Amino acid sequence: KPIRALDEGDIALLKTYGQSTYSRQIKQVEDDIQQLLKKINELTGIKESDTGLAPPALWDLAADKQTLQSEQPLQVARCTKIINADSEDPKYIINVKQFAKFVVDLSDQVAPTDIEEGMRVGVDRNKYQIHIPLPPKIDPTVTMMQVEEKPDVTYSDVGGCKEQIEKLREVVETPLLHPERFVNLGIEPPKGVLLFGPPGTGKTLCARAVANRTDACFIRVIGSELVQKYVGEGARMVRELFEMARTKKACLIFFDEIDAIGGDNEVQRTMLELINQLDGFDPRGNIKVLMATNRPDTLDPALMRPGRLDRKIEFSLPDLEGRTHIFKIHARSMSVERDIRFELLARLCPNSTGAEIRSVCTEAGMFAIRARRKIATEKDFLEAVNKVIKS
Amino acid sequence: VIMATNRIDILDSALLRPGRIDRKIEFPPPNEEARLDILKIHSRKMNLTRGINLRKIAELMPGASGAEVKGVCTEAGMYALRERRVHVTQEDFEMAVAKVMQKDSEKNMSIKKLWK
Amino acid sequence: LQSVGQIVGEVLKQLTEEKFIVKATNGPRYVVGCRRQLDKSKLKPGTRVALDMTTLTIMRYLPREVDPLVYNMSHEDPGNVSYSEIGGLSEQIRELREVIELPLTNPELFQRVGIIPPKGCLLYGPPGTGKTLLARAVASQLDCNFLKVVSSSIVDKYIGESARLIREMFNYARDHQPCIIFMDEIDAIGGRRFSEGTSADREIQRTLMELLNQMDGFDTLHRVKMIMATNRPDTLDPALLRP
Amino acid sequence: LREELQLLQEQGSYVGEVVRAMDKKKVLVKVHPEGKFVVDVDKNIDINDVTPNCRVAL
Amino acid sequence: DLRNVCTEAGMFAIRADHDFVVQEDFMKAVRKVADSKK
Amino acid sequence: TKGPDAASKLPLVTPHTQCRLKLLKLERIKDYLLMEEEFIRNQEQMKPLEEKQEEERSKVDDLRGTPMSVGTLEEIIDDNHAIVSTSVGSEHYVSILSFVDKDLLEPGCSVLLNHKVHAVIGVLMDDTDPLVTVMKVEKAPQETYADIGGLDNQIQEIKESVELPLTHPEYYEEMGIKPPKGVILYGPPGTGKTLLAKAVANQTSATFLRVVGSELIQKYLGDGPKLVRELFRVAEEHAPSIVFIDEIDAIGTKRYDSNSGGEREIQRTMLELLNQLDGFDSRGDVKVIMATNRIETLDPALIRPGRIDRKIEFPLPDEKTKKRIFQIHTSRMTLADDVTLDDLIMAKDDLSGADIKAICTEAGLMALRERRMKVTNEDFKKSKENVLYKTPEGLYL
Amino acid sequence: LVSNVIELLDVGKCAVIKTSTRQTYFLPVIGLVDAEKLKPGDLVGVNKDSYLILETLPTEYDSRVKAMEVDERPTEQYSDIGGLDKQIQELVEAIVLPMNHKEKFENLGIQPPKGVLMYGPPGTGKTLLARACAAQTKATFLKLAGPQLVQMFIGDGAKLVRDAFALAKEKAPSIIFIDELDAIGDREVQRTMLELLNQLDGFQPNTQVKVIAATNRVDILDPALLRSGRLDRKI
Amino acid sequence: DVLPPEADSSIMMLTSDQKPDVMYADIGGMDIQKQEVREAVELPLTHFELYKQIGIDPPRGVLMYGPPGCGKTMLAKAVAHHTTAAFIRVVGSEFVQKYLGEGPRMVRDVFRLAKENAPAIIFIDEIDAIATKRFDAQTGADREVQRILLELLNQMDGFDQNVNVKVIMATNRADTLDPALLRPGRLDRKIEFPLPDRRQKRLIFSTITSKMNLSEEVDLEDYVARPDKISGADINSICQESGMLAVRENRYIVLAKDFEKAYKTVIKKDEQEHEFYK
Ligand SMILES: Nc1ncnc2c1ncn2[C@@H]1O[C@H](COP(=O)(O)OP(=O)(O)OP(=O)(O)O)[C@@H](O)[C@H]1O
Ligand SMILES: Nc1ncnc2c1ncn2[C@@H]1O[C@H](COP(=O)(O)OP(=O)(O)O)[C@@H](O)[C@H]1O
Ligand SMILES: Nc1ncnc2c1ncn2[C@@H]1O[C@H](COP(=O)(O)OP(=O)(O)O)[C@@H](O)[C@H]1O
Ligand SMILES: Nc1ncnc2c1ncn2[C@@H]1O[C@H](COP(=O)(O)OP(=O)(O)O)[C@@H](O)[C@H]1O
Ligand SMILES: Nc1ncnc2c1ncn2[C@@H]1O[C@H](COP(=O)(O)OP(=O)(O)O)[C@@H](O)[C@H]1O
Ligand SMILES: [Mg+2]
Ligand SMILES: [Mg+2]
Repeated sequence: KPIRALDEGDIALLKTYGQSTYSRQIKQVEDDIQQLLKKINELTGIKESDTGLAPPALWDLAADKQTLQSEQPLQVARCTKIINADSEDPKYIINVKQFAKFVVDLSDQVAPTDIEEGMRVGVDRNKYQIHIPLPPKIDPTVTMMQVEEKPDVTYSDVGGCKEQIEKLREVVETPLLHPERFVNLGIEPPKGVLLFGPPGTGKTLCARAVANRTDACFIRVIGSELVQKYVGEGARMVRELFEMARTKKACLIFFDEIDAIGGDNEVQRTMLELINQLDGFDPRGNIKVLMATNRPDTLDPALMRPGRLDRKIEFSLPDLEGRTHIFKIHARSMSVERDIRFELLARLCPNSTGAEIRSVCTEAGMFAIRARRKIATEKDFLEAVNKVIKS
Repeated sequence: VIMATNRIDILDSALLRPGRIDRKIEFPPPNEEARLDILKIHSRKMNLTRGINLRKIAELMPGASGAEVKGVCTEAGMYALRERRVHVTQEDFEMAVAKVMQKDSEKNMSIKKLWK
Repeated sequence: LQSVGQIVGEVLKQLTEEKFIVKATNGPRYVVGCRRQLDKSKLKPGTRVALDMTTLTIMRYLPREVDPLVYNMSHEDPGNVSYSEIGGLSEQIRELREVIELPLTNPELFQRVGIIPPKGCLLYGPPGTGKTLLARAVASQLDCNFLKVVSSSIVDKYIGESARLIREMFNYARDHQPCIIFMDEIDAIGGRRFSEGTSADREIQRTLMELLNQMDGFDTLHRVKMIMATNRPDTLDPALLRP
Repeated sequence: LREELQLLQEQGSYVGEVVRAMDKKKVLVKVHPEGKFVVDVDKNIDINDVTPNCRVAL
Repeated sequence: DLRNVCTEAGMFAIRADHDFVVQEDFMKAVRKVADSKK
Repeated sequence: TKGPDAASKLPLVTPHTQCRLKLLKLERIKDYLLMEEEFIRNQEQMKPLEEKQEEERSKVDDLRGTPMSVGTLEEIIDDNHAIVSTSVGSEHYVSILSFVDKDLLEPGCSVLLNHKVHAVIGVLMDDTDPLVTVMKVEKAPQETYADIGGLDNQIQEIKESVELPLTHPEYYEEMGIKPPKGVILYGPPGTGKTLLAKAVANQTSATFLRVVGSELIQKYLGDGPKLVRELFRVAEEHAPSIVFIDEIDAIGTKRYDSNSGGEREIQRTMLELLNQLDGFDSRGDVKVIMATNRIETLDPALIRPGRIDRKIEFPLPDEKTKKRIFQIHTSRMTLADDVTLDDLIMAKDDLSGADIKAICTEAGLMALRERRMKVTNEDFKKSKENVLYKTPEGLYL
Repeated sequence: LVSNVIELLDVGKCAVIKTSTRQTYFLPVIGLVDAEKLKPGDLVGVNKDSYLILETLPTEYDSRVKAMEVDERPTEQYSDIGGLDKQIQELVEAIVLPMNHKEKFENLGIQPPKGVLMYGPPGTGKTLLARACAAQTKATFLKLAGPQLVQMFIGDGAKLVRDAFALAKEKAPSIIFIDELDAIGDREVQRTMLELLNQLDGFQPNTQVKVIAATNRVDILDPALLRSGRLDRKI
Repeated sequence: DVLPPEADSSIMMLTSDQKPDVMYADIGGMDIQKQEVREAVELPLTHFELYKQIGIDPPRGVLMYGPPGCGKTMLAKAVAHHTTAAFIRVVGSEFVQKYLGEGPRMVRDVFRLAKENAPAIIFIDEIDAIATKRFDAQTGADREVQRILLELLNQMDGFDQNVNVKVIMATNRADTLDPALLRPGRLDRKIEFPLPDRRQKRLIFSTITSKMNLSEEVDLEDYVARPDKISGADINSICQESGMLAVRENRYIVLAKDFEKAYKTVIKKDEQEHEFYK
């Protein structure tokens, strides 16, 4: 049926007649409400942003003028090849970030022995002379580095990797704590090991546990960290980490998620720096390298060559005894009853990674909280494993 | 907001979702009265002859889109132009309909006779 | 020492007899004038030019920038191979000599005959039969610009780069007349058009269309004479196979 | 003509998006692509009219 | 392939340490080239 | 750190029939709005407070000069010089003047620099580039948990994830479980994901940061990860906070070997987002909520149990949820008594919450077509197929 | 200021350069340096203000050529490899014996062999034998891997292998090495073996830098490659 | 100072020196094809009053389709020569760009350049490169190609119409073109360029042998009368090959012998077909 467009009279009658007698004042009042909100928002002000002004009597404004008129700023740059200086070619090509690159000669206050490739250097504006080397410094607060000297996870907190942890024992415990046997067997201790396995299997955690029990400090090197913002000088950063490992009596250098690094210009500079710090560094040292990746083959072929990485270790998904053991180790830190059939739960979660099991325990706690009970029951674990497992 | 397309079936389901796109208006090919109306619109500026029956021309266009109707008007005009006239006759519209609607059929009868 | 260097850029338009719109490379565009003694009739749109760094006026035109791939494919020495070193191709080598050499030695002969000099020809046969050597001998004997190309080497994963490389190839050819485009293994490009719809072969169709346009399209070819070799003549597209 | 000639010799003013008027004298404004500056406001412009995310000329 | 015949005949020429070529050298060269062709 | 944000006005809707109870309530609201306006107007009418320090402030400003360019303190050196990167990206070894609060200098804080001879001359803790400022919710959405029909399990899970920890969290460390850092909503489109996000942002007590997902991507190199970093820095800075990243599949797709610089930058932005999500402790009071329709196309590292444990499923509404949704969306309507509404709910279809809302709107339109507003059952009957556009009959019977 | 010389143009040579300030520049006169070698890509220090070439500096790197450290000392005395005595003697007479007596090759009026084809089971130690060869010939050692070249799409020949030989010319003597059979849809490998043939042909003839191809089977054989020149010897 | 509206346009036009030298006279035959192309590409631009009088919109857009080597690109060349209009020549494969969103941008730019100029003609040869029938693209590249096609459609007959911008599009496979592109209002006339028939063969032979030297009483009419499916490209070939044979035999005036050898050479069509197929 040809449906008629509502006429002006029709609009006018729809606006009235079938209306509440309070439409007018209600709508008007709500409009003034919104208008008053906008007025308050526009006139409430912003408040002074509090620039970083130190408390008075701390200021040396006279000496501030002295510095501002005498002391000069220096641009910083990534120094590159020495052009084979030999004191007749003191110039180096230097890279001032996104700005250009320049060949520049030193200042008289610095000596060439204090300048080498790859370091940050402060250069003047007028002639771009490197006025002072600026080491990138090393500090646990910056980057994300070892940040650990004695990890809190022992062999107790790792379960279901019995053959796995036994092979790791072979790798690290026998050379570090029993050097004499490989001394009188005339065999070089293992030079490198790769702990390759699916994510959440426990690679990181097993490495941390063995670090705690090997009386050596654990090193945490997140790959995406130096793929992201902390890239470039990362070569000198790991250079310093390895040097402090030399100063340290024994470091357990493990590069977390090396899938992010092993798979390359500064990346190649980095792993050739580890070529200098495993091949160049003596194979006898107590700072053994630990490799763990989600993608095994991703590691560059020049890395696992014999005389750089002796072993490769497969972290498989936990078995039935393994799954019940991780369930126990995760529910120890939880408020549950003492008659939880952990074997039942381990059976109910086949081919489940360790992270899935920790999430199952967390969900069981969540279900217990849902009923506002301080103690989780077996029923909560059953529904939690019904939730997480089976996706 | 208004959007147009010839292939609604391939649009993302999250875009066709009501609340984001309500009133999915369909523009079907015009029926005979609509074709007649389109003809009378697009021949408005033309110099028609007495005795033109646009209803027959509309009937001569089974399932012809509106753009094809305007094209038929244009082609009849061009047929008038070719003879250097200013009037359009019924035969002009018939030949324009034949020319515009001309389309390749299944030449092979045997393939065409697969189905009963 | 007294020199100062110059900006480079491409002329975009001829606003008037003097004012030229010029776009500096990877930079802003300007309206600039030209040096007093210069061939303004040569400053076509797209002509790479040099700009004084301070006054920004047309200092000197430049040859069109050549693609690095086209550069590499162009400056491979043919090795001046002679005609004796072919053996037993007498009739075919005579035919190729005709169809390529003769328009490049006596064009007036073709013109007075009453025909257009030929655009090019195909040499098909089993591999190792000397098509590359025969084309190389033609190029060496002509002592002209030679563009040795293998059709498998122009296809690219990037969608529009293969046809673009064909465009740069023929642009160089037109810029460096007389030139010989030797596109070996042409079946890797002109391998017939079908509507199955796989992405790779569809881009192959697009590249074939670009090649057809560049060889017998709107813009006619003068003195480029292109040689194409393949082992599978039958699979070539009919449009490419057309005269 | 002379006043136009004089005004044509003065440099063009950068445009910028005011992040927020920090203080009754300073304004935090981002100008593409030089960066973000904290400018001051001259005699003519009153601060209260400067609202965040409005285009200004420096 | 014929060029290969000549080249590997030259190759044969140093197997028995000649500064030249002989007919049997050519013949065994084309033999080996033909076997490589099979 | 400072506190949360997103102030909203009163729910009202205690009545909704305009029976003057709405009028007394809105009158109280408007009267108090007038009170606020009068108070602040009269305060600024008489508020003499200025100068005081002046000459010391005058000379420190003279040292500061004009303009002062803000920069990001990338690194610090011995406590007279530091490394600061200008917003262009070039970084310089500059001096730190005496009057700057050495406690405030921390890598990342925006530092005021002298225009000529760059030098640290002040610290800005509220840089908050306009993009991340816009991404912050100021006026909370008007929807509420009363507006959501069905989704009882979904509301319950989302409250356990992003309300219970912010309110009394004693149960969580009583049971030894960490609070769920991050939850993700998924399901077919128009099922109630964005609606649940609005509802959470309404009954909230934390900074709510709404994100489009595709908003994080930026043209200039390094702007994407920088924006993600600034967004999460604001989230921590205004803790407790909720970061809602709608349409996470705009960036959360499968990671693959990047070739083009743009694809590399997208991968870098996602890597920065994932690293940031790892960065803050789950004990921390910043929670993230992401919604998507194509859950299967997400990166299986964004949904790792160590990163995003919870996964709230939004199935197409059942018959009882359909009737709850219909009750909600027909509440304002002046339905005639003949309408049953059960015929539409019966019809085995894929009616969503959005589909039900559209059916109601179309029914209202059809009632307007007949000049009425009482909306009979026939209007719903025609509206159902008017909105629902588009198994061969007797196969499965 | 360092600039990447984009190319040299004839005028008697003028160069267009791309300075590190993302800026192109035309130079009517090529600075204060000679102008013969001047490779189109040779990094030079151009003047900061007047933009002319004061000096040339050695090339920085070419992506993978620095991504590959290029070992010089592989540390083998033929005492490490065992059981391939006929194979190792064939190795010697395949590469190093024609290398020392290239004069006796020119006396014959023939060109030396240019590559070696080698095959065996996947764990048969072709790589270590290549290292040993580079050791007794005390030459530089380049290396390419077939399973490395199957992925990495386009470029395995466009900008890696050609530049591998470029730097091999620059650091001479060297030995190029392509290990594993490799595949010696399906069109990228056509490009690979193409670039192989017309680049192991399109290069220097003196063959001061050699090539060795170690393969995993004799089942996939391209006659354009197993022929004389490309891969002559069969180990 | 302000500049002309599209001065810094990336796509270049046809300059006076770039204009090809093919005239309508050189195109033997195709009377109806010539007339139908002129009526939409030439007559509206010179005799708009004619169309305005009848009160119809002149056809804006012609498709030239047919077997290869029948005269499509040549008719476009002749139109470009015989026009006062603003000619913009593009090929279909030229549109498909490396970067995402650059192909549609270039389509927008070419149509914008044509609009801001005088009555203009856009010629897009080999349109089947980008105007293949739209389908459910499952890859980014196919989606980009279809995006180029959609931008073409919306530019040709979109929201903001074009005035005095006639577009000529040529393809070898019309049936694979998108139906949205083959509708009146976008491609008003789809002109078929079949292989020459009898009289068309005579016309092509006469117009190609005109500059040729005399044939010395050769049965050109009989060569025409032979029933053979040969396109104008093949006639041009045949004539050219006859010239080549005359050059090789060193006789400047061809006759039935070398002409016949050329004719046999050109249309080989050697079946080489196993007879069980037949
Ligand atoms: N359970 C529900 N109760 C009431 N209304 C609902 C319900 N589910 C959905 N709606 C209605 O659906 C409309 C659109 O839903 P919403 O914006 O939440 O979509 P969504 O499921 O998040 O989908 P998408 O993100 O794919 O666009 C809301 O405005 C709301 O009115
Ligand atoms: N064998 C195991 N014993 C105890 N906990 C485990 C084990 N395997 C996995 N887990 C649990 O998995 C969680 C994360 O493991 P993680 O080490 O991050 O995996 P990945 O090896 O991928 O780094 C840890 O919290 C840990 O509790
Ligand atoms: N008459 C000939 N026919 C074929 N090949 C020859 C002839 N003369 C020499 N050759 C050899 O052909 C090689 C070049 O390969 P070629 O056969 O020309 O390429 P294609 O495989 O394309 O035919 C040269 O090494 C040369 O030795
Ligand atoms: N006789 C041998 N002496 C020493 N190493 C050997 C020997 N035979 C095999 N190998 C081992 O085989 C490996 C070489 O494998 P290879 O055949 O080069 O693989 P691919 O075929 O993929 O190149 C080396 O690691 C080497 O240690
Ligand atoms: N009618 C004709 N008259 C004269 N020559 C013709 C004719 N038709 C085709 N030709 C010849 O064929 C060629 C035309 O090719 P063309 O048909 O433009 O290719 P496409 O069909 O692929 O666009 C011209 O070089 C011309 O020599
Ligand atoms: Mg939604
Ligand atoms: Mg054509």
